[PDB]
Amino acid sequence: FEHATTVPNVPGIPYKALVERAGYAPLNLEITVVSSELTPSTNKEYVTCRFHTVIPSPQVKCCGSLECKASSKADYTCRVFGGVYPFMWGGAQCFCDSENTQLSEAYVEFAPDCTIDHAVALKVHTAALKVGLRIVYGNTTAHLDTFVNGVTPGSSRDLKVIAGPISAAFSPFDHKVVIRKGLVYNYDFPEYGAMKPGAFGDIQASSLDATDIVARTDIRLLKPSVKNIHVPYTQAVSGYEMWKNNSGRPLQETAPFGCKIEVEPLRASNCAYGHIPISIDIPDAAFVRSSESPTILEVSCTVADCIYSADFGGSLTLQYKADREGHCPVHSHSTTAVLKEATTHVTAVGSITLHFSTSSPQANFIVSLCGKKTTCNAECKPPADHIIGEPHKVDQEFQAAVSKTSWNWLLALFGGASSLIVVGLIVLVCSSMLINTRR
Amino acid sequence: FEHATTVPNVPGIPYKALVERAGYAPLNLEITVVSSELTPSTNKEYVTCRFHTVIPSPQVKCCGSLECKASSKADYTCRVFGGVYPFMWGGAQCFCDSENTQLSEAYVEFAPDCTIDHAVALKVHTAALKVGLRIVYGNTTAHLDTFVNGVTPGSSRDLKVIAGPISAAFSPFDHKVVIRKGLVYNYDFPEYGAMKPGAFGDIQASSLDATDIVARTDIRLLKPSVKNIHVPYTQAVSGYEMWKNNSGRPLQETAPFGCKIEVEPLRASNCAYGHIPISIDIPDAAFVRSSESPTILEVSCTVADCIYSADFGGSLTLQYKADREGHCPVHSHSTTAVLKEATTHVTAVGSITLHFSTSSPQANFIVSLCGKKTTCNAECKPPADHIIGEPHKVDQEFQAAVSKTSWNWLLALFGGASSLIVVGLIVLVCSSMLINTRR
Repeated sequence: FEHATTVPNVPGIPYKALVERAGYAPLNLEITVVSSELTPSTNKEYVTCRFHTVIPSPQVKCCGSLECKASSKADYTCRVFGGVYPFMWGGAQCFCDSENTQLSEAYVEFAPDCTIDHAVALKVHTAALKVGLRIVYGNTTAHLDTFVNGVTPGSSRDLKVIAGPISAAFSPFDHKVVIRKGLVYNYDFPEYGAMKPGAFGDIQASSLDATDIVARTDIRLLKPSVKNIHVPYTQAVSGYEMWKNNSGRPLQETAPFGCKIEVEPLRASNCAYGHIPISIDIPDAAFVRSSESPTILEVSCTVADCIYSADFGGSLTLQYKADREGHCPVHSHSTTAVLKEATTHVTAVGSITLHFSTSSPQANFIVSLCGKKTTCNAECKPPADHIIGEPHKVDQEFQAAVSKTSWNWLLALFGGASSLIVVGLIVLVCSSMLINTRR
Repeated sequence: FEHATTVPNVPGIPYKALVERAGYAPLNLEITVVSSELTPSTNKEYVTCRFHTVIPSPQVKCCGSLECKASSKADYTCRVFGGVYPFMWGGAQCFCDSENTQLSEAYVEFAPDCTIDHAVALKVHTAALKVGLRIVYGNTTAHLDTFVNGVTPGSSRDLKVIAGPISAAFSPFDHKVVIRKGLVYNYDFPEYGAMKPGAFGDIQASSLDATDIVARTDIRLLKPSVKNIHVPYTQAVSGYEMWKNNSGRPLQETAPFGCKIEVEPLRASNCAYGHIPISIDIPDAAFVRSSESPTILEVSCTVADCIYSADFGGSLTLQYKADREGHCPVHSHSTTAVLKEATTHVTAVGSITLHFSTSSPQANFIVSLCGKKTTCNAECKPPADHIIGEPHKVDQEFQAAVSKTSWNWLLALFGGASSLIVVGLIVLVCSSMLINTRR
């Protein structure tokens, strides 16, 4: 027996329904989204960190001239200079006071601490959502994990669920993302090779230990001007440090819908948004024919004081008459009302006091006990507290979120004009008929 | 000096240009797209192959009763059967022949030969283009590799080149791709977790050695019937084999724009489409002032036989008066005319022969030597040859391929009607004014 529902994607708030096969007693179905993770398609473009400016030892051709070569090292920089006459510790390091050429060499690698203190740049795309569902049917509770796409199934030994597609698509990650020590940033970074010095991504590599590092740190060497041997140079400030200082807030503190961003893999857990359609094929063993579950001759509903709120602040009483003692299920078929209890014991004749929550100023909702209906009508006052630490269990509508007194007043003041214009048109028609007759 | 051109993205076809500085001699430039590599970004969804349906040894409880426990093997299936009374070689493996419960167990794994024969399912994203350029200016040539984005530069020791973006983006790969032994198929595959028996990716895993193998091959155990111990079962055919039989031709033989699809990493090489805007900052040392190179006094063009073929099927002669011997550059300033040679030794008095290719039936193109221009007008015959194994070096322009005779006849036929209607309007006005005067 396939039952199709639209469970709101809100973790921790159970969604209750009643499945009613024609020749069999109704059964209760509680579906709770215990966990839900949305994980995007991810691919590392590169990593980056604070460059270690490695400067090889200078070489001097004492009475000749060197030529600077080329290499594939990250940001290879090399320059040649004329007479230097270097000193080391004695008071001389080359004769030929003229024609004393010198070579200055420099480049950049990853610093030793970059193995952990590094950023990883990523490009993301459409994200599929995976939902963990606890489903209770009749007297059997099952746990499942499934992909919400409408094709990917899940099964628990007799249970058979197909979930999806998600009603509304949403990913808290922009097309380009950065990850640093678990902190996720929605940053736009330079593309692979589109490296700008002095900014994030001044150096890039596909791995920490990779030797094909590409670096561009804007390094310019200077002519040595001091007697002692040394290689002067200036260089753009580490763009990684600049981005670290101006990193802003991570996406953990900015993702909407209260989705907890976690890493390894990058994902958003408990992202409450929209609704998911779920089709469940309940096993035939659970259902029982109507001749066994005690049908109730009649039911009457009396609603006590109620306040429309998030908590189960409303109450009612059902006076029932039945033919046998059983375990009847109770449901609310209205969209703006939910019940704390889904299965209650029933006697031959008696009363059951039950609790419920709503969101409308007036409760005009149909309760159902073992399939028998009763339209509970009441009038709920606004709540006392302003702020609750519990989420709302029912959405706020328009066709029902207007008080009956206000509805009556609005209808009266809007129908007064309609009656007036009808009377005016009647008077005009009567005047026309009179003038036609008496012409 | 920064000079900007729009080089056609056609590897192997040189593009000739002339940098014409205001106060310096013009200098020749030739740009050749030696190689191009359109490489997308890939993420391994999973790997699939021919599954080996391993059936563990059945276990029989003598005449007790077993129970099927849940496991995590790929498409794990377990069943319990009643009285069996198995036979091996003495024909009695169990006492108390009735109520002789047997357990049947089966699951799937990767076949031993899957380490080579296996299909990797990939999702491809926006693809970046990288081009290798050989640029020769004047006498000096250079090789470089650049990313076509309009931001990433190429640097060759004096040369600063900015390439891109592509005029019209193109990626031969669809959203989803499958790679098998180097063969690429743009075949969409079921997402992770969405196994379908008898179809591609019925068995999935993150790696060949990964233990989290997930499969849905629709395997069902059957009750044993023969006396001898054996577990029967039925199972859908390997969907990997079905896809292999119905794989279709690979993307290597159907990728448009004629490029080689390569793997490790996935990419498309030498794919001709669109144009690349390239800006080259030519070093100022290359140029030489016009007072050094000889400037000719008068140059005239006598066009020899010309054929608008796909090759250099045209010749001409330039007679020149000059002041000194030199190495003058030569260029064609029309978009439907290219020249075999870009420079030539020039004497004081004489003439030089030159070769050229065009595509219009007419030649109306401006040649230029050491800067100064000269129009060449000619009529070219259709090519005698029907087919060549050489690409067209230029593109026929919009309505520039219309011959002089065609132009004359069409203009005469339209101007006849135009002059006729003008004459008719003039006659109508004349008659109207004549009547008004004589009214």
